[PDB]
Amino acid sequence: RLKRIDRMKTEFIANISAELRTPLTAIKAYAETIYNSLGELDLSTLKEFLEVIIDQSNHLENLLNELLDFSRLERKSLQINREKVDLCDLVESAVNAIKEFASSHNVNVLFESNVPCPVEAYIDPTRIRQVLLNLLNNGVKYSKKDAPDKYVKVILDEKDGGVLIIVEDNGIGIPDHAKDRIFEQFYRVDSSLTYEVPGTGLGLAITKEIVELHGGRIWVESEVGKGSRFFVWIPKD
Amino acid sequence: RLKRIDRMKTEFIANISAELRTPLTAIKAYAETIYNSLGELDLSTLKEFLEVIIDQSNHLENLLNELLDFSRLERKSLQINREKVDLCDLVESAVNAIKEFASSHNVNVLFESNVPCPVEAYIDPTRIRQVLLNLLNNGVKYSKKDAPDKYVKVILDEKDGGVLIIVEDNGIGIPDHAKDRIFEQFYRVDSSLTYEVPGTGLGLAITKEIVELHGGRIWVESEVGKGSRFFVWIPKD
Amino acid sequence: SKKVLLVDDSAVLRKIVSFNLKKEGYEVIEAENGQIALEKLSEFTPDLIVLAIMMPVMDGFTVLKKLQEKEEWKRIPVIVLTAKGGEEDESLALSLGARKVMRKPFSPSQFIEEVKHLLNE
Amino acid sequence: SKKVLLVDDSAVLRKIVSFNLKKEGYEVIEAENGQIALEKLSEFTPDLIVLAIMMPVMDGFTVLKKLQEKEEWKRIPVIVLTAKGGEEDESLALSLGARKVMRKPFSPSQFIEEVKHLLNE
Ligand SMILES: Nc1ncnc2c1ncn2[C@@H]1O[C@H](COP(=O)(O)OP(=O)(O)O)[C@@H](O)[C@H]1O
Ligand SMILES: Nc1ncnc2c1ncn2[C@@H]1O[C@H](COP(=O)(O)OP(=O)(O)O)[C@@H](O)[C@H]1O
Repeated sequence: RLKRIDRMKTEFIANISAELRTPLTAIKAYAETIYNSLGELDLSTLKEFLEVIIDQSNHLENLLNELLDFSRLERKSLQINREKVDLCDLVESAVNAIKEFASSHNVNVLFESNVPCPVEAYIDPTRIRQVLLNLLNNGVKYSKKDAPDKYVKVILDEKDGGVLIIVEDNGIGIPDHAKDRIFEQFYRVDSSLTYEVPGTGLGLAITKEIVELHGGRIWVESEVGKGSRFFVWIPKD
Repeated sequence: RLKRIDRMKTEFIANISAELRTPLTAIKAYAETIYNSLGELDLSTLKEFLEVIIDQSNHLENLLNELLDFSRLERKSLQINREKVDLCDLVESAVNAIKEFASSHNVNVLFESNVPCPVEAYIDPTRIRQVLLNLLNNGVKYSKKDAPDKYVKVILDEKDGGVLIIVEDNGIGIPDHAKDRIFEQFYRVDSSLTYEVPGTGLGLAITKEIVELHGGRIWVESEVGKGSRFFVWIPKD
Repeated sequence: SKKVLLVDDSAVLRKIVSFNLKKEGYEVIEAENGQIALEKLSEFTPDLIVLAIMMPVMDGFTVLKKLQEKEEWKRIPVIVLTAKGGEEDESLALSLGARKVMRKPFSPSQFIEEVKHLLNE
Repeated sequence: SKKVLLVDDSAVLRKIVSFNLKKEGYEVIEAENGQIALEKLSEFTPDLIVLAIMMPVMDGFTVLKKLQEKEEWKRIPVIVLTAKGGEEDESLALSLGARKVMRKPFSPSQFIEEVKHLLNE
C-alpha cells in the first residue's frame, strides 16, 4: 500500500515537539518567575501569572487529547453516542470556546443560521463540538497575516435530509494540489504562509473520521489568497 | 520494504499522550490548588508546590527533547562534536542527575571503574551523557516491582581499543525474542511487568544512533527475572 | 472526620490530592499500589476510596474486582481518578463497581465537589 | 536605563520576559513581528534586541540579515530566544550576527544573567 510516508511520520514527531514546547515554555517561565519573585510580586500579578500557567496547561491538554483521539480512531475504539441536540446552542458554545484564541489573532468569529432555531439533530454533542472547534481553530490559525477584516463564520443550514454546517474564512486559502490531501493524517501544507503555524496534521483527519462515523461527509472549497469553506453534512436522524 | 508498522506508530502516538499526561496532571493540579488556596498555604508549602510545577515542567521538557532528537537523527541533522572528556566525571555527573528519579523507585545507583581514573576519551560529552541517562533511566523504569535490593550500576572499562561502558541492573530482564528488537524505533516489550511503565520506545533507538555516530556499538545481555547488562563500546580516538 | 483511602503510585499526585482533601477536614490514608490498599482495609474502613488504574503490583481494575468479592469492602464508594481516557476504560471501571470515573488532568475543585457528593449522598 | 527591544509573536511570552527585564530597571519596547521590530528602530536605538525566530510577516533569520545591512542597526547586540533547538539553527543565527542563541523552554534567571553580560561585557 502507498501510505503515510516515513518522511511524514518524521515531520509529525518534530511538529509534536514544536507545538508542545510553546505552552511549556510559558509554564516554566511563569512558574520560575513566581518562585524567584515572591517578594517583588503583587497579589494581582501573582494571580495573573498563575492563570497563565493554568490556561497554558489547558492548551497543552487539548493538544494531548488530539493525539489520544487520533490513536483511538486509528484503533476504532472511539465510538459515538448520539442525542437530540440543538445545533444552534452547540455552535454558539463552540464560538464562545474559541473567542480568546481568535482575539489573540485579531480574527472576528461570526455565526449565521439560514434556518430558524432550534435546529435539532441526533448527534454526539461532544464529538460534533470537537469537529466545530477543529474547523474554527483552523480558521484562526490559517487566517491572513496582516489584514483588518479577518473572520471565521459558522453557517448553519438544513439540506438533503440532514444538517449542513459551513465554516467559512477569508484566510490564506489552500492550493489546488493540497485540497485533495488536507484530510490525510499528518498532512500539512508547507509554504511560506504556514511555516510559523503550529500543528500536527491530525485535526482534519480526526474531523473526517468523526463526521464519517456519524454517516456524514466533509469537503472543502478554497481559493489561494481569498479563503476557504469547509462543508460538513450530517444526516438529521 | 518491511518497516515500522502502522500498528506500532499508532501505539507510539497513544504512548506520547500517556507519558506527557502525567507531568501535565501535576502541573495543572498544583497550579489550580495554589490559585484557589492562597489563604490556606504556608510559605514553605507554596514554595514546595511551585518547585513541583517547575520540576514537572523539566520532565515534560526532557520528554519533548527525546521526540526532537529522534526527528533530528532520522534527518541526519544531529552533529556530534568531540572533545577530551574524563568519563569518570561524566558518569558521576549522569549518576547524580538520575538520583531523585531512582529514589522515587527505591533503586540504588552505583558506579565502579575497572581502571584507574581519569579515563580520557574523544567523545561528544552531551551526547554520551544522554546515552548514559537513557540507560540509567531504563534501569530505574524496568526495575523489579517489589524488592529490597534494586540497583543500576555503571561499570567503566577500557577494551579493544576503546572505552567499554556496562549498565547493569537486577530488574525485570528481557525475554529472548524481545532482545533482537529493543533497539528498534517504537519497540517496547508489552507484558504484565511493563503495562504501567511510561515510554515511547525511542530511547534505545536514539541511544543506538548516537553510539553509531561515534563509531561505536551497543548490545545487550539479559535474563528474564534477573536483570540486564547494556554494553556500549566507543573508540577511544 | 471522614476517612479517605487514597491509592495512587505517584507521590506527587498523592500529595496534591491529600492537600485538597485535608482542606475539607478529611483524614487521609495513602497507599502506593493496589495490594497495599487492600492490606490497609484490615486496619480501617474508609468512607471513600480514590483509586488510580495504572499501578505496579496490583492495578486498579483488579482492586475494584477484589473490592466486590468481600462484603465488608463492597459497599465503600470509589472514585477512579485516572489518565485512562477511553470510554471503554470508564465503562469497565463502572461495571467493576466504581461510583465515578474522573479523568487526569483534573480540576482539584471539581474533584472535591464530587468527593463531597459521594460522602454526603 | 538600558532599553531592550523585545521581538516575539507571543504576547504571553513577551509579558514574562518584559516582567523580568523591568525587574532589573530596563525599559522595554515590544514588537509582534520582525517587520514591526525594524520599523521601531526608526524611533530609537536599543541597547539590546531579544529576538524570536518563528514569527509571521518577517522571521528572525530575515531580521538578523536586515540588521547587518545598515551600519546603525548592525552593532546592536542580539540574543535569539527560540524554540529552534537544532545546532544548524543556532549556527545559522550566529553566522547572521546574533551574539547568543538561548533555547526555549528557558530559565528566566539564566536569561537575565546573559542579558546583563551583553549589556555590560
Ligand atoms: N481554514 C483553512 N485555511 C487554510 N488552510 C487550512 C485551513 N484549515 C486547514 N488548512 C490546511 O490543512 C492542513 C491540515 O489541517 P489540520 O489537519 O487541521 O492540521 P494542522 O492544523 O495541525 O496542520 C493545515 O496544515 C493547513 O495547511
Ligand atoms: N534495563 C532494562 N530492563 C528491562 N527492559 C528494558 C531495559 N531497558 C530497556 N528495556 C525494554 O526495552 C524497551 C525499549 O526501551 P526504550 O527504547 O528505552 O523505550 P521505552 O523505555 O520508552 O519503552 C522498553 O520498553 C523495555 O521493554
